[PDB]
Amino acid sequence: TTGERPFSDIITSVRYWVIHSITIPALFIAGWLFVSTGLAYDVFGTPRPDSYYAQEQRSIPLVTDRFEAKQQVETFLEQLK
Amino acid sequence: ERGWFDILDDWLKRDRFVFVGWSGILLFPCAYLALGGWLTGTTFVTSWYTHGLASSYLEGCNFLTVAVSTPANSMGHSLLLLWGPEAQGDFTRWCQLGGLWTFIALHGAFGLIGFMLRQFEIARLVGVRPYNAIAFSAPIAVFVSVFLIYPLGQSSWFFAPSFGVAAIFRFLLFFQGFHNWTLNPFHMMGVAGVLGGALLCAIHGATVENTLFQDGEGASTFRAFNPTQAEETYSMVTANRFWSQIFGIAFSNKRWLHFFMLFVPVTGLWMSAIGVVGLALNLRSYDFISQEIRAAEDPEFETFYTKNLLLNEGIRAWMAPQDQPHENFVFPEEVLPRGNAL
Amino acid sequence: AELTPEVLTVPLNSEGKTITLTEKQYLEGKRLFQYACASCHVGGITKTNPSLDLRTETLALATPPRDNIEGLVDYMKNPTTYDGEQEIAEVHPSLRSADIFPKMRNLTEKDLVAIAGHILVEPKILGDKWGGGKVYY
Amino acid sequence: SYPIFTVRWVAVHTLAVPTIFFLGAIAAMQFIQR
Amino acid sequence: ATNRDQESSGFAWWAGNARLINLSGKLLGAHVAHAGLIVFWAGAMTLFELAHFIPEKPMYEQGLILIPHIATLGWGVGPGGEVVDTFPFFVVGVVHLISSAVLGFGGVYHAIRGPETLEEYSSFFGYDWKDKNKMTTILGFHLIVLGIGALLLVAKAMFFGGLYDTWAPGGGDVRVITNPTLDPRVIFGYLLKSPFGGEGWIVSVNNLEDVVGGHIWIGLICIAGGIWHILTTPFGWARRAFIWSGEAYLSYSLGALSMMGFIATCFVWFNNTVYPSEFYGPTGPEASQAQAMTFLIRDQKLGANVGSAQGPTGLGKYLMRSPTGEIIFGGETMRFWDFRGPWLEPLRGPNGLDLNKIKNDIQPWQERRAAEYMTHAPLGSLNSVGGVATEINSVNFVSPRSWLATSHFVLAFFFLVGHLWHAGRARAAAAGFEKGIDRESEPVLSMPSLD
Amino acid sequence: ANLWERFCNWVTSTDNRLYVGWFGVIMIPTLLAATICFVIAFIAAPPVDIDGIREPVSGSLLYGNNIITGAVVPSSNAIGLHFYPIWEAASLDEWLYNGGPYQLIIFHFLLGASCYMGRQWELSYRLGMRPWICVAYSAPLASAFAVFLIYPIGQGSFSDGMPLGISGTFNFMIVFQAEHNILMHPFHQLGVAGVFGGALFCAMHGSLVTSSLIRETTETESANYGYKFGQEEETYNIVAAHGYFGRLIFQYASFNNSRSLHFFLAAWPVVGVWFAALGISTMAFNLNGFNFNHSVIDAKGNVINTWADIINRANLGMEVMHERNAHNFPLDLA
Ligand code: CLA
Ligand code: CLA
Ligand code: CLA
Ligand code: CLA
Ligand code: CLA
Ligand code: HEC
Ligand SMILES: CC1=C(/C=C/C(C)=C/C=C/C(C)=C/C=C/C=C(C)/C=C/C=C(C)/C=C/C2=C(C)CCCC2(C)C)C(C)(C)CCC1
Ligand SMILES: CC1=C(/C=C/C(C)=C/C=C/C(C)=C/C=C/C=C(C)/C=C/C=C(C)/C=C/C2=C(C)CCCC2(C)C)C(C)(C)CCC1
Ligand SMILES: CC1=C(/C=C/C(C)=C/C=C/C(C)=C/C=C/C=C(C)/C=C/C=C(C)/C=C/C2=C(C)CCCC2(C)C)C(C)(C)CCC1
Ligand SMILES: [Cl-]
Repeated sequence: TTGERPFSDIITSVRYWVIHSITIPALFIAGWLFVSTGLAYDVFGTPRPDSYYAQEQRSIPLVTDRFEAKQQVETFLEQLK
Repeated sequence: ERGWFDILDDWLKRDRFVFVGWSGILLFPCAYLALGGWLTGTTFVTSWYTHGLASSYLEGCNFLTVAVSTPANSMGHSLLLLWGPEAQGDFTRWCQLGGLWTFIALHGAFGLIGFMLRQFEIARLVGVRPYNAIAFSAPIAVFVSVFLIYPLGQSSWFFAPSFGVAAIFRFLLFFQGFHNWTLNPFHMMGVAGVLGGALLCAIHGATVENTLFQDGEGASTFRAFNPTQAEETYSMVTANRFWSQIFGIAFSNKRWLHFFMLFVPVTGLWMSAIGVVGLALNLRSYDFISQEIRAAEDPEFETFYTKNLLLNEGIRAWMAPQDQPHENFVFPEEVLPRGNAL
Repeated sequence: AELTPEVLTVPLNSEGKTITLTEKQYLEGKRLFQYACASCHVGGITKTNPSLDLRTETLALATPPRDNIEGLVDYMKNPTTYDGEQEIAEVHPSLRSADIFPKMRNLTEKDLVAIAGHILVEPKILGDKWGGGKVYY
Repeated sequence: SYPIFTVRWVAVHTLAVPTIFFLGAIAAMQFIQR
Repeated sequence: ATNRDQESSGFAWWAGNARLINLSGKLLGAHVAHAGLIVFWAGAMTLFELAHFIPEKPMYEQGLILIPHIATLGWGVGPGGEVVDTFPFFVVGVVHLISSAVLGFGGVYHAIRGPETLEEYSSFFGYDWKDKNKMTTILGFHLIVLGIGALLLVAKAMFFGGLYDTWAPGGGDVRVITNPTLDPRVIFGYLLKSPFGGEGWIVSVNNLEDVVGGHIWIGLICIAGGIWHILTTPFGWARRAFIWSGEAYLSYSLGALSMMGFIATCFVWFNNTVYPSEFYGPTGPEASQAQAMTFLIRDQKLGANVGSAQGPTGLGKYLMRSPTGEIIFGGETMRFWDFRGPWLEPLRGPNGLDLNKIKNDIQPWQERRAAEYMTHAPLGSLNSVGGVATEINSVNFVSPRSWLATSHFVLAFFFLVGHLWHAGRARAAAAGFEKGIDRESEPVLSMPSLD
Repeated sequence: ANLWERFCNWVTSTDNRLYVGWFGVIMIPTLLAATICFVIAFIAAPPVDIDGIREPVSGSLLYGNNIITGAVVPSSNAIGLHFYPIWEAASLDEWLYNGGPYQLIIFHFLLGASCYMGRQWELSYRLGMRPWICVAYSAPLASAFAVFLIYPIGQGSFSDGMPLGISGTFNFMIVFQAEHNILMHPFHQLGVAGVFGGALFCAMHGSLVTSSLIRETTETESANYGYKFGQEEETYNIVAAHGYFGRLIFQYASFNNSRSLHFFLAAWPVVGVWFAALGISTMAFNLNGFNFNHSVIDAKGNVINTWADIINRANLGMEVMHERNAHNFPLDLA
């Protein structure tokens, strides 16, 4: 043994479950809300189902320059009306 | 001298549930970041602006089709640092430009270095020979040749493998159509090493389990072994006679047996890595010139070699426009190679 | 991009009257098309006769014209060859031949409009993919 | 008798805390409509 | 806790059911509880299928494997295989479901409540694996039951409404079987056919008179042998050839079930008589011939002389000769010329496909049948997208033939592995070395060296 | 000691340099027949009309092949699944044109290799061994059945069996991908886990045992001389191996029971290859890999491509080009 408390000891203890019957659901709900509030889209820059294309275009907004790539994406995002 | 260096050394090498060590300062952040980057990207990040692909659970992909995709071909071989001149410190843009890919590849490479340092470090503390670390050079040779050297020989990171299940399958098929990689003898040796390793794994496991000495009374034979017993738990002599009579030859030196089990898969992976170094430069085993001269002149001459090139040509023409969107390939229907009817 | 009323506005007849479908009609058209038609017409082609597809340009040059709701609803009642010369109910599913194509037995007039609407809207979404076959997959 | 906050405790939670958060995020995605 | 841990029994928990080998009373419970599981699934699955069943869609578009089995027996269907009455499907499901409770009850009682061993309680129900007379008697009882079961199929066919006959003149119908084939040259002639293309061994049975007459022979044979094995005990040549133990007996049955699973796999893949295509969808050979037929019909309507159209290779575009001269469909379906089916045979002459019948006698119902089977070819993805692997999503279809064949190959394969596992272990346990080599008596140390 | 008992004692004798046994009585002639025909055909056989379209493919060395391109070519599509022994041909020249040799080789090989599996059981019984080495061999054996027998049955022709050659193998794999999307099948994926994992654990076990060899030799000699065949004592320290590997990961991720360790080595690749074989065998009946073609659709209904759709593009190019002269109608149903 290496001195830490056995896992089977911990996870059958009432105190473990008093603590984790709150902390586990609270994290799950935080993750749910990260998506349901739409915040995940904006943090990572991921298109919503209605923002892959403009209404009549069918070309990909593909990045084609190295050092103006940031401006190119920003320009593609404006053109979504 | 018991200065701060030696006290730190004491704490790093404590016998705990997860050994840490000096190697752990490199290993643990880099492995954690590479893994967290892959999970973050496959859950939330798109490939729309680099590849024209959806690639995250957020977009509706499943475990087989999510990926952290390579950057756009226009990024070249850019490090794509978060603070570099492309993303300019903008985390959201960075994700959209493929910064997670170099992030995963580079933290992964240094994580692999850290793991092999860990194998050396623990081996020196326990007093064993470092052959496990020596064996781990083969996975490192694979990772470095496929994820770093190969794209570095090509036009950009875009052509490296992307980190995903179906993205890697695309990588396999691209290598058939463009490189004829099944024809390459360095791949062939790699195949031999991997399949022979799987073979040795199965046969040695089965031979031990079926030449066991009866060292207990239970019908479950696992209980009749003690880690500190001095005796071999199975009969080398009976195993050697069985295989000599079934197969013609057998092992007789158990130290050679286990070295060979190290040797075979390790040598195979190293061979495949060399072939991929060649493919970095398009230095392929694509053709047999003698076959092509005969077949150019004799339209009745057909082999499985010429048949497979036709398949490669189909792969190239039918996948290239979607797979390389920055090239803007417009192939009218009439130029596409097709057999009759299909 | 979004499924807008413009997208859902299609020719009702040959004289130029349009009708605007709801999203519910379009989605019902798609489900009923899959149920009764896609086994031969998946993606707008025709597996048992690839020369004839469901592109709007192809439907406009049928006789009588089939590029509008009324022509398509009439086709599903009493289909003809492309030149109008023959009635093919005996080999093509229709209400007239619902005894021998049992899946047509539980289609109502409202269903035919929805299927018709799906066939006319899909090319506006998919472009060349609709009726294009494997080349455009 | 035993400590509570060890290296093992930290290792367990750097993995387990984001996992649960991600599982909730992916659970929510199953109800997104196009 | 008699034999209910590793120390008493010698078997770890992951081989825990091996603790039952000499506890006939608990072993009875295990077997009866398990039969209840089988009967449960049969009843419940049928009800599920019925609940999810739309009578206007072909069965094979609806993921049905049990209702096709009931319909084939002649319940619920009429001409052409159309569903006229779903109540028999309801009955079959309900009665199986109710019976599983009886079996579940008996199994749970014998397993945990009744006598653990049966030898003290009843010498009729008691048995010793090594008692070759008792074992063949128990075997004889079950052969008689199986023989009765085969005669129930005959009774259904001849006296209680008949069977669905895909070959019946007029498109397929339920038909009473009045003259079942009894000529043993026909019946046992099926057993000596080659299993290769064009012959097909017993998979080639193609008419209900042979199917019914074969079950008459099998019923009599099973009943006879069952009486024989009650009255006799194994002969000396048999005594010396076998291992006589519970595990050995298990391994013989595993070998037998594996063999039967492989036969069932091919039966459902090739046979369209006892697996009618109206219910199960077309066979693979069938759908491929139907594509050739569909395009012969289309092109001929456009004015093509299909008899003389030379294809790109020099072989006929639509028609060619088989290696023995028969006129057959062209293209890659040349491999499937052994296909026989009711929609195709009217075009067949002594020499194979007849060009005069092709030109003049193709009826619209044949064009319909061929187009339907061409577009329900048994190809599709694991997530049930129908068609070739490169097809797009739209059609939710995998043929019942592909479901039934893939599952029974997998099951037959693992049952062959189980036979090897238990036959090898039975041999080693009987001889006394299944736990390892005795160090003081290692046989190889008493043998001369090889070199 | 009559002559039959004498023959039986020789056949089953544990003193023959190579064990014969009752399985060996079938194994030896069938393997010899398949081997002799394979060698002769590989060197000298004339071209073979594999796809039945009078388009013969050259497989042998004397007709323009090297070791990499050469093959024994599968028998004609016109034959389908028909039995074609030499005596069903009007002449040897006919038999050779139609791929006769392929049938003779694989049928004798599959028989011989099945008896090879029984022979492994049989010798283990004569030596007083446990019996399951032949269960480990059932996984490669099942794989040979899958590509030489089961796949032709479902597809209806031995011409879609795997060719007996190196480039012919690659052709078989590429067409298999076009027609069943095997990369997206979970049974092939389990097969990859079987062989990648088996090679991983192979080097793992090799390196750990090698790392804990007990010093028995000087530095100028091979450490292999520190082991003597038949010695009673183990040659390495499994406690030190477990001490190293337990600290590499954590203690409970490491085996200390050599028996369960070696069982795990046996089971992981064998089970994986069973699944690979069942993959080939069930895709023989066209239950194909996952199809996510056009699974992701945007708000308007535009297709949003995934990596699955890029795979599909590759598969289409394979599909439209394979057997370029053999299809007359639009669907390649078998
Ligand atoms: C079809 C599957 C099946 C069946 C019929 C059995 C049957 C049996 N097992 Mg086996 N076993 C199985 C699968 C099965 N097993 C599996 C998957 C494993 C691996 C985990 C094992 C591992 C195993 C071990 C290690 C042992 C057994 C033992 C037994 C026997 C005694 C069980 C007992 O005393 O429990 C007592 C348990 C209870 C009283 C709890 C509830 C049990 C009941 C039966 C639940 C029934 C619920 C049901 C819905 C009620 C319906 C009622 C309704 C019909 C009126 C019994 C005959 C034991 C044995 O051999 O004894 C000599 C034994 O030691 N089994
Ligand atoms: C009628 C068929 C049959 C019967 C009555 C037996 C009976 C027996 N077997 Mg045998 N066996 C069989 C078929 C059978 N086997 C087959 C087909 C195989 C090949 C796989 C084997 C391979 C086998 C091995 C390797 C061993 C046995 C052993 C035994 C003995 C102990 C069994 C036990 O307790 O398992 C307990 C049951 C379990 C631990 C559960 C297993 C869980 C399975 C693998 C899950 C399968 C997945 C499922 C199909 C789908 C997924 C479900 C999930 C999504 C929830 C017992 C006498 C043992 C023995 O030799 O004793 C003498 C032993 O070591 N069997
Ligand atoms: C003979 C077996 C068999 C066959 C051929 C079928 C066939 C079918 N089923 Mg049925 N079913 C079965 C048994 C079978 N089922 C059982 C045992 C149950 C109870 C669980 C059901 C309950 C059921 C329901 C509730 C439904 C079906 C449905 C269907 C249809 C769609 C199947 C599908 O999409 O699968 C998807 C494919 C899989 C899930 C693959 C499973 C992979 C397994 C886990 C691998 C196992 C390998 C092996 C056994 C383990 C070896 C381990 C090793 C260590 C030894 C298809 C006609 C559907 C339908 O259309 O109804 C009309 C439907 O809704 N079935
Ligand atoms: C093959 C299955 C099978 C076998 C071999 C046995 C055998 C036995 N049972 Mg068990 N049992 C079973 C299934 C079985 N049972 C089932 C399904 C149930 C729930 C109904 C029970 C509930 C049960 C109880 C409550 C008791 C037993 C007892 C016994 C013992 C004495 C029984 C006797 O003498 O009856 C004499 C024979 C008859 C009375 C003839 C019965 C004829 C049946 C009822 C009509 C149907 C016959 C026909 C073949 C059925 C076809 C069914 C098929 C379609 C599935 C004997 C060892 C007794 C025991 O263990 O004593 C301690 C006991 O008390 N059994
Ligand atoms: C479940 C069914 C079953 C089982 C398990 C048994 C089991 C047994 N029978 Mg019984 N028997 C049965 C049904 C069964 N029988 C039936 C239905 C009848 C009436 C026809 C008989 C009539 C019968 C007689 C007359 C005798 C037996 C005998 C025996 C014992 C020796 C068996 C043997 O050596 O087989 C081994 C099989 C052979 C030796 C056959 C020859 C070997 C050939 C070449 C194998 C070919 C295999 C090949 C793959 C075939 C494929 C299919 C083929 C048809 C094309 C054994 C206990 C013997 C005994 O001891 O009686 C007390 C005996 O003399 N049985
Ligand atoms: C195969 C069994 C089919 C099914 C199911 C459906 N259709 Fe069909 N369709 C099929 C063929 C062989 C043809 C050509 C008929 C001819 O000889 O002209 C068609 C044609 C049509 C058309 C006309 C297309 C055009 O003129 O360009 C339409 C509009 C059409 N089919 C519609 C349609 C609908 C709505 C279906 C479900 C109710 C349907 N078809 C099913 C083959 C098959
Ligand atoms: C990137 C980045 C970063 C990082 C981040 C991180 C670090 C993250 C992590 C993350 C994580 C860490 C996550 C996780 C997740 C997890 C998950 C998501 C899981 C899931 C699972 C499952 C789903 C399971 C399944 C299964 C299996 C697998 C088998 C068994 C059975 C079952 C079925 C259960 C930073 C900030 C630095 C910077 C920027 C960039
Ligand atoms: C021994 C043992 C075991 C096993 C057990 C078993 C296997 C049992 C079975 C059991 C069974 C097998 C049971 C059954 C039951 C059943 C029931 C209970 C039923 C009921 C029914 C009903 C109620 C019906 C109803 C209805 C109707 C009538 C109409 C239609 C609709 C409905 C459905 C509603 C185990 C493994 C656990 C372990 C331990 C030992
Ligand atoms: C119903 C029906 C029918 C009929 C059928 C029949 C009549 C059958 C029979 C069957 C039979 C009649 C079978 C048999 C079988 C047998 C077997 C399967 C055998 C086996 C054997 C063995 C296994 C052996 C072994 C061995 C050896 C070899 C050596 C010594 C030792 C031992 C013993 C181990 C028909 C088709 C008409 C139609 C449809 C329906
Ligand atoms: Cl064709």
